[PDB]
Amino acid sequence: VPQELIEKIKLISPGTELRKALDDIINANFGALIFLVDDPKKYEDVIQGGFWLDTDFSAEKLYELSKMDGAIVLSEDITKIYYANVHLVPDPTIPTGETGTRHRTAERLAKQTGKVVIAVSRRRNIISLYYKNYKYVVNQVDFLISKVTQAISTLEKYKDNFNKLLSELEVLELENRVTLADVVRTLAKGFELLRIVEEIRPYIVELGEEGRLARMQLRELTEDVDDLLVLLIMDYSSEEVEEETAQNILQDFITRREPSPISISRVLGYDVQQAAQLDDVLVSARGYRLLKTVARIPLSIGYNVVRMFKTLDQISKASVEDLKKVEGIGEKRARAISESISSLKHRKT
Amino acid sequence: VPQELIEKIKLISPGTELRKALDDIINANFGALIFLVDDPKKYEDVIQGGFWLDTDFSAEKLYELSKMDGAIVLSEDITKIYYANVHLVPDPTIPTGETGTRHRTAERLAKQTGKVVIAVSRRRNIISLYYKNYKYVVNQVDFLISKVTQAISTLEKYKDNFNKLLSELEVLELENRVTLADVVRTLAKGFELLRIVEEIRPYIVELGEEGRLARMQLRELTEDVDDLLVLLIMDYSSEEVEEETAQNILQDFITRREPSPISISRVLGYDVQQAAQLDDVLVSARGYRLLKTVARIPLSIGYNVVRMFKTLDQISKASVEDLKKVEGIGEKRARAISESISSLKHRKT
Amino acid sequence: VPQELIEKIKLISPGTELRKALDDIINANFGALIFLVDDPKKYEDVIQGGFWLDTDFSAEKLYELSKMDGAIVLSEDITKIYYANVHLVPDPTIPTGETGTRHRTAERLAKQTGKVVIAVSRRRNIISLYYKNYKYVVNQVDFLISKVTQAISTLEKYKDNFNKLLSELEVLELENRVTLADVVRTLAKGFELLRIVEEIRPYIVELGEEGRLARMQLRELTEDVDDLLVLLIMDYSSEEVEEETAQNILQDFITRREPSPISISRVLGYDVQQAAQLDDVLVSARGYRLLKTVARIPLSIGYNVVRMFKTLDQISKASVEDLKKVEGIGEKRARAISESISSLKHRKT
Amino acid sequence: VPQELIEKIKLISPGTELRKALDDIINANFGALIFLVDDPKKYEDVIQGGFWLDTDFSAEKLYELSKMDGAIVLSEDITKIYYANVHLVPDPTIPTGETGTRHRTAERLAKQTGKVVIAVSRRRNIISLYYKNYKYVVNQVDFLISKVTQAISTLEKYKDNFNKLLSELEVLELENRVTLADVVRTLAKGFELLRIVEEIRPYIVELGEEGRLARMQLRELTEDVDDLLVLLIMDYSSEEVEEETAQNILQDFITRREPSPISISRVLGYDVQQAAQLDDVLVSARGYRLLKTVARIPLSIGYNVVRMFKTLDQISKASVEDLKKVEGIGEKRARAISESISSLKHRKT
Ligand SMILES: Nc1ncnc2c1ncn2[C@@H]1O[C@H](COP(=O)(O)CP(=O)(O)OP(=O)(O)O)[C@@H](O)[C@H]1O
Ligand SMILES: Nc1ncnc2c1ncn2[C@@H]1O[C@H](COP(=O)(O)CP(=O)(O)OP(=O)(O)O)[C@@H](O)[C@H]1O
Ligand SMILES: Nc1ncnc2c1ncn2[C@@H]1O[C@H](COP(=O)(O)CP(=O)(O)OP(=O)(O)O)[C@@H](O)[C@H]1O
Ligand SMILES: Nc1ncnc2c1ncn2[C@@H]1O[C@H](COP(=O)(O)CP(=O)(O)OP(=O)(O)O)[C@@H](O)[C@H]1O
Repeated sequence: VPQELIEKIKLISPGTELRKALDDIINANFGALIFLVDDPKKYEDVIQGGFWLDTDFSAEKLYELSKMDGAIVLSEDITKIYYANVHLVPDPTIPTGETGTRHRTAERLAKQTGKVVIAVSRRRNIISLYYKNYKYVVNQVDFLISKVTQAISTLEKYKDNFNKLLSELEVLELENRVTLADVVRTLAKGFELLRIVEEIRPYIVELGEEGRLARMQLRELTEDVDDLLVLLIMDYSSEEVEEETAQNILQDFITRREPSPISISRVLGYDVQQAAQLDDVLVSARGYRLLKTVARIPLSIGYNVVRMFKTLDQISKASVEDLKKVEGIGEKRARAISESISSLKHRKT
Repeated sequence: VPQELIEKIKLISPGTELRKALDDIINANFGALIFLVDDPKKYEDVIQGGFWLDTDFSAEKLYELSKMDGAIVLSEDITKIYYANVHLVPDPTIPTGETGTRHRTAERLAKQTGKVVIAVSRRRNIISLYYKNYKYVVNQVDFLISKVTQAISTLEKYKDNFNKLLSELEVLELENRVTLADVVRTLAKGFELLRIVEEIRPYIVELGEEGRLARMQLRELTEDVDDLLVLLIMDYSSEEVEEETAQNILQDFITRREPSPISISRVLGYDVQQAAQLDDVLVSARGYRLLKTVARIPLSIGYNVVRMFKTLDQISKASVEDLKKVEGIGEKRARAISESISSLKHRKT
Repeated sequence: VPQELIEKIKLISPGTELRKALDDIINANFGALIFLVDDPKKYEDVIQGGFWLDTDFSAEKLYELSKMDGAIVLSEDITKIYYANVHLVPDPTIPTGETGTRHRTAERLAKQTGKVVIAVSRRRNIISLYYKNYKYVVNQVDFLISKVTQAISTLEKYKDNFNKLLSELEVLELENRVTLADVVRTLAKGFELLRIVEEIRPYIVELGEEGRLARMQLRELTEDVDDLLVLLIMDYSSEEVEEETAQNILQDFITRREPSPISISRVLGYDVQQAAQLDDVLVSARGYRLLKTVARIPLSIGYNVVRMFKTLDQISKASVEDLKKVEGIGEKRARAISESISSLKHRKT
Repeated sequence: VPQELIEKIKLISPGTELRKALDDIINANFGALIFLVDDPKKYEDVIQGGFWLDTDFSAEKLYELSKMDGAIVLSEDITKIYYANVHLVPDPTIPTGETGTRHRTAERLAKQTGKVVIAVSRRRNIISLYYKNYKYVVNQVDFLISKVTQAISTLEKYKDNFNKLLSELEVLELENRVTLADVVRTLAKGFELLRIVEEIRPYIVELGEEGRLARMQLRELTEDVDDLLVLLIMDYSSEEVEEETAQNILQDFITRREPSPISISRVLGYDVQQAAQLDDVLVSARGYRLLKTVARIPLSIGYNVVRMFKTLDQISKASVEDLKKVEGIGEKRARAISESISSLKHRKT
């Protein structure tokens, strides 16, 4: 969904004066045919008849002008109403896949001029927007809120299961009993959770102002999940990896690649073939996840701690004095790490 | 609900071009009478008048043809529109339980020809589908989403209570203090939970594309519940039972048998008569549930471990060396079992 | 809301053939005036004109007969349609508080004859039922489901807070650090929770078949709450009390009395005046709640255990041998009590 | 939103007889123009024609009078209907921003007379209320319930995250490992949570009777949150602060100031500039939060305990005898504090 088109779609999104008028028009069962031009002078040949207005835009004006037949002509920035009641005459040899004169006209004209054309039928309560060769249908808020509410509910359940997986893995991590299965399983649920988010984003966008609460709900459900998955990947990849690499793996099981168990493990540097094999692969976390998240050690200095101790299991045994021997951590960070890890082990075991 | 009928119902399910047209037709308060034929030549005697079209199907075409009186005739695969505006003349001595000419015609014709006949009244917003001797009413998405959302909410609350029961039983299992009451109670809630799922499945099906999120929500709520109940049954049945047997018991308190306390215990091999008696019946888990779920030991090799130690209580005491004496578990699986059980006992006690 | 009236209301509740017809009638904006008689012969003087039918009832018939003006006459059991298109002529000197001829007629006739009269206006989508001197408005399912869904959500939040209170009190109970404030607070939330349930019950009833899922949701949210509050009251009342007494106290803060802190404590046998005073009142549970709920000791034998040890704190210290000295508990129940209490103390402390 | 206006808005809020009539009027697509006067004699010059009624108000009467053209005139207390079918003639030189004669009339008249004028269009289902120079649009319950339900869902997710933050901080507080980051983070989420509540309050108000359940849901979600944040602020401010001061800080990140990390810490008496700096700032709670909340020690006497021991870490080490040396706490309060803190440390560590 190209961003040029996305700019256009915000023109008719909930919260704009234009959408308020369109909403009223829909509610009244007037139709609508709106041509978004910037230099009205130049479209002289596709505009016939009607009334030259050159007046300031407003929702009420647009509404009232919609009671008349034919099309209305607006400035691209929706600040001026140029014409009402016009007959729009695009080239009829232009191919169109639309039904009925209103939408065939709108599609042809949008392709011929590269401008925006908005079309609303009298009966159907749907806003179709034609721009160049695109066509985007904009839904009513009723419909959007319902799909978004379903999705957020869906997200909740993924998040719960992700939290269960994660706290289970936490026990295993502190006890150095982690298998590749435990990691891959946790990652997969995280990946799926963020995917759902990706899938619903266009709806959130289509909701405009009306999607303020949904945006907040998403953010609460997912805020630290990206960072968390990136740290898991860093901690359990077969060979070490920079933040940026891991960050790109995350980026990908969310978009280009589907996250199957075998897929994730292979991408993690493990040569595996079958499901049942993952339970037999033992792995130890380098310790980045707890160092950043719990010990609040910058991932900057994290590497230093890892390169000295290699794994979280070692780090958990290090004395303050031992830990202090690392560069990037002094007296304060030493106690932060040992007390963090010591506290977690005594509480989750 | 026969599967032949089920195939037919997906023809008009959300996501098909046909349903999109039907939806628009409903919204416009046109009626509809649609005859799904494959060899139009052969129904010459039940089709009079109207227009021979033989044109490619589309939702917009079907919509427009619906503005006219009478019936429309489609190919069974919904790729061709054969007729519009026809008078359909089925045998009127065929018994019908329908009201008004449209639905009496549809029922009679569907029985006479064994084909599909779709009928939509102008006022009522409901799709009736007649096929042979069946009649299936298809609901609007509005109505389906509401019932499904209620059911998922219902499921949530069953799942919570099931989780509470289960984690309570977990304590009891690790401490070898389990009574038949604790088991039967846990099982019953699981059974009821899966039943609700069974009850709502037709609605999920009727939702078609529009039920993608509900499917995902169900799966998250229930994924490992079947396996879990099967393992409980295996662990607490009076005499030992194969996976397949237990799997069939589960299959049944979900469908053919209602899961009362006494019922479940009797089916579990315990000769009991009264409720209050179950609290006095002491039972010990063989250990399959934790061996598979937590120790990630294949149920294959599980039996071997059980047959040697008889119960989870024994298994929890076995040394690695002891455990290693079992066939099917080596050095890795030994530590997996003892560390698993050791970890759970120290955390839940 | 008298039960005679309640029987009548189920006549038009979701799931009945009558309601299905009424629903369709509402959707069509026909009006309706329905007179529920058993001996049509005897109402000769309040029924003029129209058509004598004496036909079997059905929803479709009732619908079709509703297209005509005037009233329809049914048998009380809704098995026969006696008249259609009649003019109903009740005594006009009977006082009525209704507007417009349809509802004035319905109210007067219902009072004059003590029978049921159903009235539906063409515009408004509401079912009014007159019977004797009663008038009950029945709402659409749309409206009911929304209020019930709000209430269940409300209930959820009360239940969560009740669970938090309760598990907090559990810690305090095991450590013998309970004050009257802790008890009263817990009880109050329980009382409020069950009250909400009481408040919504008429809506659940009005929902008929359509309220199956809401009934299940309520039951899951509240199943063991009554028993739990009754046990709290038994455990923390100033003087000992039978089950039945406590059961009646519960029954009352739900209905006749509003449950303020001071109120509940005074009803609990504590002479208190001010809020802040409750924190200073130390109390110890007799131990009924854990004996029944956790030790699965019948409240029958519970008393015996209490009368010997007086409090849960004592009971928690008793040896098996000590406990066995009680009548009603043998070897099995002794270990059940000591292991129960021992397990809880080690897990919640 | 001035309170004079707020009084007026409750006139047309769900639950009033007036709103019931307005609702019916909307449902019937009658328009409405209602003038709320107390001394009808004095508005002789802005009221022409129509019928002098001087009758008692009722919803049904108002409805019926709405079938006629023109305006209706009511007493300010909505107890009398004075006129119907009148032509209202306000000064037309009064500036108005409304469209169409009904709403231009209503705005002008409301400004000219300082009285209330209610206007309802035939098509649009919206109630506009003009009073003096104000204009308030009142929404349908449908619309309000949807926004409120979204907000409560939003609140839930903030509350969960706030609870997680808080219980995490609890561990840190008992172990004396708290940094300014931990405090500021917790506070911020609390602040944001109460803000959302502030944002939705007008909707709750607009819901009138129909917002009983939403009010209860809010109260359950937020009851002890204000007190909790006030105690955090008291416990972690750089210099000591009275209840009232802290209570005013809370009051402010909810309203006048946006709660950024740096903002909150600076307002907390810490001279910080950058985000990353907060993790390095070590802080110890004075102990007010646990003393009040858990030890149920009045904040009155709290200060005394603090001024002697300075921090929660000290207090946690004090003997009963030590603690008893404080004024305001005797034998009972000593054991309350040491047992409280002792219990929490053993359970959360
Ligand atoms: N080239 C054109 N220029 C200006 N206005 C046009 C136009 N083509 C159509 N319209 C306007 O759209 C009206 C008819 O378009 P239709 O395709 O029939 C939309 P509709 O009738 O509302 O859809 P419907 O099928 O859901 O009822 C015309 O009467 C006209 O006012
Ligand atoms: N044998 C038949 N063949 C073709 N079309 C038929 C038909 N019988 C009925 N129809 C179509 O259906 C129309 C009337 O059927 P009705 O039973 O009255 C449905 P309706 O009027 O929409 O239901 P309603 O009672 O909810 O208003 C006819 O006018 C016709 O166009
Ligand atoms: N005594 C009576 N006997 C039989 N039918 C009656 C009746 N009184 C009224 N009716 C039926 O009800 C119709 C008018 O009643 P109204 O009070 O106007 C209901 P309505 O018009 O649907 O309510 P509305 O104000 O919402 O529009 C009459 O035309 C008649 O068919
Ligand atoms: N000064 C005035 N005094 C009394 N009544 C007035 C009035 N001005 C308008 N009205 C009433 O309002 C009616 C027309 O007002 P409109 O602005 O057209 C509201 P509407 O038509 O319902 O809005 P709409 O644009 O959504 O359709 C008049 O016919 C009149 O009955």
